[PDB]
Amino acid sequence: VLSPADKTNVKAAWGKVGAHAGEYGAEALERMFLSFPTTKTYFPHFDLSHGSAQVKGHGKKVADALTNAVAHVDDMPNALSALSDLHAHKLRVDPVNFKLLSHCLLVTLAAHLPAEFTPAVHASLDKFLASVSTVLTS
Amino acid sequence: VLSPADKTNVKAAWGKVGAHAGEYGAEALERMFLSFPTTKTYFPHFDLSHGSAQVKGHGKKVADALTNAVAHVDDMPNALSALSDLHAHKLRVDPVNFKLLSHCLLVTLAAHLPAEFTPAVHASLDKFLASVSTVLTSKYR
Amino acid sequence: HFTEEDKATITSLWGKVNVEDAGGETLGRLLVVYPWTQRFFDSFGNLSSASAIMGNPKVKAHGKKMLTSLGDAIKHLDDLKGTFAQLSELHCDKLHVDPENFKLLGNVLVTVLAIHFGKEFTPEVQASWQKMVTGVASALSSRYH
Amino acid sequence: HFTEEDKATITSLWGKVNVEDAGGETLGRLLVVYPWTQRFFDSFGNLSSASAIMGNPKVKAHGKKMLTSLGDAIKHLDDLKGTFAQLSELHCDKLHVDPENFKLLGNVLVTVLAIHFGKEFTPEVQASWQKMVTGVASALSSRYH
Ligand code: HEM
Ligand code: HEM
Ligand code: HEM
Ligand code: HEM
Repeated sequence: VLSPADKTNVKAAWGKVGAHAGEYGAEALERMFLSFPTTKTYFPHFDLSHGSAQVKGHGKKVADALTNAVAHVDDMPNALSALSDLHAHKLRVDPVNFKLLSHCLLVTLAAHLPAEFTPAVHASLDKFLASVSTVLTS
Repeated sequence: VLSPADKTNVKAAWGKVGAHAGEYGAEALERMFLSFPTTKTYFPHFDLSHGSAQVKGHGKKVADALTNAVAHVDDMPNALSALSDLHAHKLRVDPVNFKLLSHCLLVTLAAHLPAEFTPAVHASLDKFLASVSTVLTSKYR
Repeated sequence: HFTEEDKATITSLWGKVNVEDAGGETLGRLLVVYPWTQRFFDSFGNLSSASAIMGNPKVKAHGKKMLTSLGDAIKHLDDLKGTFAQLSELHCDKLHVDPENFKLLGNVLVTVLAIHFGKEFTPEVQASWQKMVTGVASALSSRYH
Repeated sequence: HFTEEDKATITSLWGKVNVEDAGGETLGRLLVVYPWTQRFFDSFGNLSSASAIMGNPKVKAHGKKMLTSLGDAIKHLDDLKGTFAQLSELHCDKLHVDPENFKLLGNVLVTVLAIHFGKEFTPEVQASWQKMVTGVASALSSRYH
């Protein structure tokens, strides 16, 4: 469960992202595609080349869902209940690869908000991304 | 997080385990200790030899908890709540280890109930053990 | 680093295995128990259910081919990495198979061995096969480094 | 399989790294983010929160020790296995650290490099360092097998 300071940290951190959430979502995907090619096989009908507009578009969707999840940390299993059926039941995504995207998002955030990415915020963001992951798997 | 066919498979398979629940839990632990030696550090002052009365006693407690979880598949977070606090906060069991114990339980079941352990039942028992594991690590999360 | 005892156990048990039947059972159970692995076998046809999967003639043929190369590797347990070198390039560079999947397959094979051997698959015997799983997965994941 | 660019990127960035600061930061963040890892560091005193862990002198010292031995490997990237052979026996035989934890610590290190280098830590530069992390975790697991 997320503590009050966890929710506070997650919301604070996401506010410091400013207007770059879509941009950061796309970079996390691109990072995941370079460091972990196995994730590319989930996207058969995507152009995954560097600078791709499909990657750019999908990053905005991921960032949007994350923004949505931040808005409803209190009842997350419900806010993502829709996404949970798509990833788990339909796309059939390895519960293990959620960790790869989570790592890549944290790396992106670290690289862009060094001052904001304190240990406490890093722990809160990691628990947040893990809870999101478990929701999309369980 | 299960399904009607799943719940049915788990209950049927677990009910074939029968009078040997405790025994299978002790064998599952023993398989874990031997296959994955790092897991031994969680039990510093247990006798971990084969036929150990402490492991037998303990396999019985695991199996009881599993039996209770099977009796409440729909409300597992509620049923295993104190175990959750225990494993995460007190014993600080690495999440990785739950996967290892689960594999060892499946192996034990496979070895003792070959005819019962069809691919579909194997799929059901896996999702069930994954669910139990998820709950046991929820305090991390 | 296998021990000699592990090598004995692996070699002895493998000699009693029918590679054909264990191979199909193993690949079938992997696809049923871990449905995300079905993504790598888009070409295989009907994988819509356990029944269809376990009865799918391509799944059986493929499981046979997979476990046959495992048998060939069992002849040189000191050099799994060299044996699986070409297979590692295939699975990583061409198919982009996640290395974690290699362990899953080995773990499913372990349960299939448990089904076949019953109480002959003791905790001690299992410990040796788990080393085998780890060794195979590592030799196959080599081309990720 | 360290490519020419991998080696070049890893050597360049490691030159610019302040080992004491990255090391303490790295170990500290491991302890805060992944609380179970605190089981191996009971004697370091108060590890109850981000504030206690990050200001702990024993955590600082020890992470610096971790990170310097990693710096040894960067001089000899082709034989990571050799360099880490004795630390493997240590972490496996003596400390009983599960190998997955090696990958966790390496990923935390990658995030700490990201903090230090900012926009220099591109997706390509990160891919090289993920290789290093995977290689190191592999070398540390070697006495598990
Ligand atoms: C925090 C984690 C994640 C979030 C918030 C997330 C969110 C989303 C969103 C918003 C969509 C678009 C749904 C739509 O509008 O139709 C989507 C689709 C998809 N996602 Fe994710 N996702 C996550 C993790 C992952 C991971 C780790 C993978 C694979 C490694 C993945 C693979 C996919 C695929 C294959 C689609 C469908 C692509 C298509 O058909 O266009 N997702 N996800
Ligand atoms: C996988 C499902 C598991 C279940 C259902 C389970 C269940 C239990 C139960 C019922 C107890 C007794 C708790 C009590 O005193 O009321 C217990 C204790 C304990 N468990 Fe587990 N457990 C699981 C996984 C694990 C794993 C993976 C580990 C470590 C590898 C572990 C290590 C321990 C330890 C060290 C104790 C305390 C033993 C003692 O010192 O008395 N457990 N567990
Ligand atoms: C012990 C581990 C494994 C072994 C020994 C093994 C062995 C093999 C072999 C021998 C081939 C034959 C390729 C050829 O004939 O040219 C093959 C192909 C293939 N493997 Fe594996 N494999 C293993 C694990 C996996 C896993 C876990 C996956 C997960 C999806 C996988 C996916 C594939 C696919 C998709 C092919 C395509 C071959 C075709 O379509 O004809 N393999 N493997
Ligand atoms: C890149 C990964 C790692 C590296 C390079 C590394 C390196 C080192 C080094 C150089 C030492 C000093 C030992 C000596 O001088 O005798 C050490 C000790 C130690 N390591 Fe690590 N290590 C790694 C991963 C881990 C992880 C993930 C953990 C725990 C989860 C861990 C637990 C420990 C402990 C508890 C000690 C010292 C025990 C004591 O205080 O006596 N190591 N390690």
